[PDB]
Formats: sequence, C-alpha cells, structure tokens
Amino acid sequence: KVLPDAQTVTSVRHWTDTLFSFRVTRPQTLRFRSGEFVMIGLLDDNGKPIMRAYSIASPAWDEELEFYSIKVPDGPLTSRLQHIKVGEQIILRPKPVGTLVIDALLPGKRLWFLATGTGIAPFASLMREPEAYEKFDEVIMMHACRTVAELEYGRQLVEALQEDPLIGELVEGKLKYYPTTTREEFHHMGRITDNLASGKVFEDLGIAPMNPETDRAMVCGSLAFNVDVMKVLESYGLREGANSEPREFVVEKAFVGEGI
Ligand SMILES: Cc1cc2nc3c(=O)[nH]c(=O)nc-3n(C[C@H](O)[C@H](O)[C@H](O)COP(=O)(O)OP(=O)(O)OC[C@H]3O[C@@H](n4cnc5c(N)ncnc54)[C@H](O)[C@@H]3O)c2cc1C
Ligand SMILES: NC(=O)c1ccc[n+]([C@@H]2O[C@H](COP(=O)([O-])OP(=O)(O)OC[C@H]3O[C@@H](n4cnc5c(N)ncnc54)[C@H](OP(=O)(O)O)[C@@H]3O)[C@@H](O)[C@H]2O)c1
Ligand SMILES: CCCCCCCS[C@@H]1O[C@H](CO)[C@@H](O)[C@H](O)[C@H]1O
Repeated sequence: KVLPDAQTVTSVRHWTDTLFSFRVTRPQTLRFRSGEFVMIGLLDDNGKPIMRAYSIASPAWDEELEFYSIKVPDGPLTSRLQHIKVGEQIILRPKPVGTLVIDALLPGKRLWFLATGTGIAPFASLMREPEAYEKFDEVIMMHACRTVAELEYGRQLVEALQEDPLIGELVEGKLKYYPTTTREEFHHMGRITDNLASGKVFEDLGIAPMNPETDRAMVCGSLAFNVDVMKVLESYGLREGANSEPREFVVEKAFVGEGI
C-alpha cells in the first residue's frame, strides 16, 4: 500500500526545541512561484491524514523542497512531524496557492519582507528567488523574533547567501537583512511595526522612509502582526491587494491562532 502524494524526507535540521527545518523530494508534478504554500501532513493513530498549510521555504528553481516548521507539543501535526527522519515520508498536496507572490506586486525599487517567527519561511524562498532581484532593485528582510536562537535558521540562510563565492556579492548591495529580537539582547532590537513607525529601520539602513512611491512589501506574521503592520504601512500610504492585480502590498497569516 502506497501513500497518495507522498514525498520522501532527504534531511532534517533542528534549530531549537520548537523550530526545525527539513527538505523533501519534489513531486514531479509541482510547478510553483516562490512564496506560495501547500498542504503537508502525517497519519494519526487510526490512519487519518492530518493536513496543514506550509510555506515552501526553498525557491521555485530548487529541485528539492524545504520546509521551516514550528514544533507545538499537543500539536496534532507538528507533535508528530517533529520526529520525521530521513527516509520517512510525508503527504504533500502539490496545489500551490498564496498571496505572497511577486506578481501580486508590480512596482520596482523596493520589496520589503516583514515577518516574525516561522513567518520567515516564505521569504527564505523569495530571498532566493531571482525574480525578486530583477523586478526589484533592493530587498529588505525584516525578521523579528523573541530570542536570538529563533533568528538562526534565517541568519545562517542569509550568511550563506552573502558568503557564497559567486551568488554572494551578487546579492551584494541588493539584499539587506534586518534581524531583531524583542526579548533577548541583540545589537538591533525592537518590533517591526515600531521600528518602521519610529523610523529606526530607516536611519539604521541609511535609507528613505518607506513611501508608497513604487515601494512594496509582503507581510507574514500572526493576525495581530498583520493588521498592526498593514496599518503602519498605509500610515505611509501602501494598499493591500493580492494574486494577479496591481497593488502596494500583500499579507498572509504565518499561522492561525494566537501563537506559542
Ligand atoms: C497560510 C499559512 C501558512 C503557514 N505556514 C507555516 C509554515 O511555514 N511553518 C509552520 O510551522 N507553520 C505554518 N503555518 C501554521 C500551520 O499551518 C500549522 O498550524 C502548524 O503546522 C502547527 O500545526 P499543529 O497541528 O501541530 O498545531 P495547530 O493545531 O495547528 O495549532 C496549535 C497552536 O499552535 C500555534 N501555532 C501553530 N503554528 C504556529 C507557528 N508556525 N508559529 C507560532 N505558533 C504556531 C497556534 O497558537 C495554534 O493555535 C501556516 C499557516 C497558514 C494559515
Ligand atoms: N507576562 C507573561 O506571564 C506572559 C507574556 C507573554 C506570553 N505569555 C505566555 O506566552 C503566550 C504567547 O506569547 P509569546 O511568547 O508568543 O509572545 P508574542 O507576542 O506572541 O511574540 C511573538 C513575536 O511577535 C511580536 N509581536 C506581537 N504582537 C505584535 C504586533 N502587534 N506588532 C509587531 N510585532 C508583534 C512580539 O514582539 P514583543 O516581544 O515586543 O511582544 C514577538 O517578537 C501567551 O499565551 C502566554 O500564555 C506570558
Ligand atoms: C537568470 C538568472 C540566474 C541566476 C542564478 C540563480 C541560482 S541557480 C543555482 O545555484 C546554485 C549555486 O550554489 C547551484 O548549486 C544550483 O545547481 C543552481 O541551480
């Protein structure tokens, strides 16, 4: 007996006791755009498919798929998914959707990535999307978590990109990674909303206050984070709007609920 739409696991890398990433074989049928998400899952006691929405953390051009996942004890899926091993499989619906796609935007000089927690996942994909560096001139990556260890997955991803011999210094003065913690001490602190309103992120990167003038950003955090951020965006003059139609910015829930 086989598992419908089952992909094999090629690697697992634990980052903290609540965060882990892993890569799987790509369904020979999958065709997507960096930033979209799909459904993945495992089987429970009776053999029931527990499905959950997951951003594809790897760029569209990758032959393998990568996922960055939260680990919730009691979580039906993650309490299970966190134990996945190389060779083991998972279910993966090859139906890619999501509003976090570059097409949903259109302008040019800036493409901001504003995320918190695992909401970095889609940007781990987009930050490695060639289109982001062609249809746009500068990519800002704002990631805010509670502690430094939660920044690790995205910080090592960013370090590798820049330190890479060729692709590095190619994302030279294109990508600007602005990580922040809100609990642990870290050279750059403060929440994304606050640092945008107060303008710190501007006099920090030595740039021009995010104006609705052909700018652009994608938001991915909790619901409270999305509304807060959206408000702050318009506070400058940006307007929502998704998949296939000119707009100022897009958002997506990094998860449903209040978060752990
Ligand atoms: C558009 C979309 C994209 C998503 N992409 C990802 C992804 O990239 N990686 C990922 O781990 N999850 C992602 N999520 C959340 C995911 O779908 C599941 O909720 C997650 O896999 C946990 O499932 P669970 O069954 O173990 O616990 P759940 O029963 O689903 O939730 C239990 C509680 O844990 C909290 N929680 C769940 N997920 C998170 C999280 N990611 N960060 C902080 N708290 C959380 C919430 O409080 C939730 O109510 C996404 C959700 C949506 C709606
Ligand atoms: N004092 C307490 O006893 C206490 C406090 C918090 C949580 N808890 C337990 O922790 C649980 C969940 O809390 P948590 O640890 O996940 O904290 P959290 O508020 O969910 O933190 C997640 C991240 O998102 C940021 N954030 C939250 N709202 C935001 C907004 N509207 N705009 C921009 N950024 C925003 C946070 O910044 P900030 O860090 O600045 O908030 C933090 O970096 C609660 O259910 C509770 O049971 C207890
Ligand atoms: C048309 C724009 C092309 C710009 C290049 C996009 C990344 S391409 C990517 O690069 C990796 C480098 O480590 C290789 O390992 C991998 O096989 C290759 O597909």
